[PDB]
Amino acid sequence: AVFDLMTSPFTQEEVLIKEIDFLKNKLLDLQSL
Amino acid sequence: NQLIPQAYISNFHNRLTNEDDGIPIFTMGNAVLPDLQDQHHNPFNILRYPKIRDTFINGKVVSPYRLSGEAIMIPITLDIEHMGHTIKDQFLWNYNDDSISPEEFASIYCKDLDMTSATLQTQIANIIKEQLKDLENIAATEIMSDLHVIINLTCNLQDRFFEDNFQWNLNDKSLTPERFATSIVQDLGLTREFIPLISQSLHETILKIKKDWVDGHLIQDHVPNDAAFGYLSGIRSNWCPRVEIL
Amino acid sequence: NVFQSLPKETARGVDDLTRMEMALLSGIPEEIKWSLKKYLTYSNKAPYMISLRTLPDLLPLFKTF
Amino acid sequence: PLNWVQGPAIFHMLTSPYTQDEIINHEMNFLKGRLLELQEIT
Repeated sequence: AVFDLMTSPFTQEEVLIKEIDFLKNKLLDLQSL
Repeated sequence: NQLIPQAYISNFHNRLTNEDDGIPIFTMGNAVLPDLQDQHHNPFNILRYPKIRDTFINGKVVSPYRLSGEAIMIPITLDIEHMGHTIKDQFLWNYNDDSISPEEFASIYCKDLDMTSATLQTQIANIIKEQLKDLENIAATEIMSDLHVIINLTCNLQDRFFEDNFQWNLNDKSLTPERFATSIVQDLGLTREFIPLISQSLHETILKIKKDWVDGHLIQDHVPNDAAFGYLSGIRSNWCPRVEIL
Repeated sequence: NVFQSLPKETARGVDDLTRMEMALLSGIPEEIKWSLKKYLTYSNKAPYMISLRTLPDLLPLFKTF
Repeated sequence: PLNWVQGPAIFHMLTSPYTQDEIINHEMNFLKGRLLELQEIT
């Protein structure tokens, strides 16, 4: 649970959207097993 | 705590327009600085110096600006009047180098002036693109045959006009004119601002003797004037430099 | 009065992505050790951040190892 | 183009074992602990 400050070509919500796309797959991967 | 940050002070445009610091850019104990005196590790002792709390009170906070086989040195003059105050300086330009655009330099230059007017950046670079294109093949000469000319040189810096006379051979490239500019300032005891200005006013003098060799092709290598001691045996030098306060 | 308008996003130095990038770029092997440990942590936890499509000049920095 | 954005929450656990089965229970609570705080932003 460590955050960071960094530069990105994406804004904050698209990183949160990319966090939505990454965590939901990991949620489906871990709950299935 | 109790620590000064490493950045966020750029009180330079106020010293550009301070009218006591001898800056020719803009017009409109007993030490001054403790660079030889300790302060016993209390930072309040640096506020006793008048040119330092001037930078703490009148200072600002900046954001940091973020960004070939033989160099062709072309001295570029920049003379632009801009709302009462002017812009007057001189700088060489590596014509063979194109790593920085003149518009990129002019946006760099008007940031330290704290102008950033975005039409100075056009007008500075348009003069630079003028003077590079006017001199693009006049500083790339190949002079041989021992021209050995005499050179009178003048340098203008805030009514402190420097003047010298010497015989220059623009056939051997052993002596850099910047190195020749440094040997005068080392021996005369002048400030560091005469290191660029003597060299920048000599490259323009060089490309003028280069000019008469390539434009009109006047050789005129006929007795560079001496005092009968060295090259031409008359009876068996010319002058010595000086900084004249007019 | 000039020490209150400090930008808060750059009052800590440089950011961590450049701090890892300059670490491999320097010859400091423990900073190379630290940044490679951070790069493998960020590879397992957030591959969208250090994707080669996002960062094109990341591929030769790993090829020299 | 610069965008000073906050980095993602990386699950860095204090005690560091080497077998995987002692990580998944804290990581599943991390996925519950991170996606539920991320769902309310939407």
